[PDB]
Amino acid sequence: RPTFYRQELNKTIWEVPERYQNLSPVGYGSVCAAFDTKTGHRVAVKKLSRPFQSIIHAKRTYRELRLLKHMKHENVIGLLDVFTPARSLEEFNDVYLVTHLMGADLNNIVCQKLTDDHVQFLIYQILRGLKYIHSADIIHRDLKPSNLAVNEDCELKILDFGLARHTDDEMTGYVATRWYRAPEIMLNWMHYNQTVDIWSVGCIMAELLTGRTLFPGTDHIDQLKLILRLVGTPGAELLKKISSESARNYIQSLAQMPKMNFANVFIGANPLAVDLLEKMLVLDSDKRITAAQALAHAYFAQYHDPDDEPVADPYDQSFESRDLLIDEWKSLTYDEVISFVPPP
Ligand SMILES: N#CCC(=O)N1CCC(Cc2ccccc2)CC1
Ligand SMILES: [Cl-]
Ligand SMILES: [Cl-]
Ligand SMILES: [Cl-]
Ligand SMILES: [Cl-]
Ligand SMILES: [Cl-]
Ligand SMILES: [Mg+2]
Repeated sequence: RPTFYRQELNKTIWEVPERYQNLSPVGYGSVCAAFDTKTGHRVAVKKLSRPFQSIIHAKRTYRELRLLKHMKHENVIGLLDVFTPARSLEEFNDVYLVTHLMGADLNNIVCQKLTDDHVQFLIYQILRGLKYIHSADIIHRDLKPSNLAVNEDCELKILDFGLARHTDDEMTGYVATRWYRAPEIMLNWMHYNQTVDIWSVGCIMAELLTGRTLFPGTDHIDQLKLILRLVGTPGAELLKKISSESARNYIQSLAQMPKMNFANVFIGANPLAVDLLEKMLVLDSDKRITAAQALAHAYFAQYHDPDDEPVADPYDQSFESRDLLIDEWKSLTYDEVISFVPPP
């Protein structure tokens, strides 16, 4: 057990191992930047807020820790350390998580339009991380520019996985929290799968090429109209797959529209980028290109290396179907904290 020291930082008591120095607030939980004397990295340290205050909150704490312990990929957020000052389960109350310090997201780098070579490299890295995530049967569910960390060398990491249901008010109105969401999940058309993340990549790619949000709807229905104007109204094949009869009825109330010509929307763009966008932004989620397929698309010929695009170890999510008490979720979390093995 390392030696811990205490300090108060913006109305919060922090107790951390001596290896972490020069703590400075940067902003669920509270987050500080620090210097890790063991590895030489600048790191981000997150102290969880009220991790075991309800059943829902205890299960969410366990969910996040299981996920972060599993993700080991250059283009995905990973765990450098996890610790608690408690010396036993009976006194266990706080959880701290440590990862690399990531001070900028895709927004801060990019209302701006990038060169085609930058777009190739950034989207390639998102898809390389997604092939890894999807290989473990994980769905991110909330891909958007603010959830993509980028550094000075244009290197990218995916973070802030969907860990809980978003509130109804969070998704209301003219908000970027909804603009990158696949239509089938935005309107609850059907049981969704990993293809929802590819829709989000297409929205992000279009915005990097044009400098403009692709579907900036003022509400759910205005956004659906923007989407159907570009990709066309559904035919009977897709309508049958929409399980809600009321959502089916609404769609059939709309005047039919053909798919638009994407070369006349993304004027001047690389024709290979135009082709890839057509394969991502397909209304029927069964027919969208997968991450593994997209990495082999000719747009990425300068970066694609099939021997350097790894998959993940399998990931057991059976706990999601389990109903447990607060103290049981808390004891599972304690076990995962003390069994952590740091990376090389
Ligand atoms: N500067 C700044 C922000 C920053 O460095 N990033 C965004 C916030 C996350 C928080 C976090 C920490 C540990 C485990 C999971 C999540 C860290 C990376
Ligand atoms: Cl230490
Ligand atoms: Cl990381
Ligand atoms: Cl504690
Ligand atoms: Cl965003
Ligand atoms: Cl597992
Ligand atoms: Mg975020």
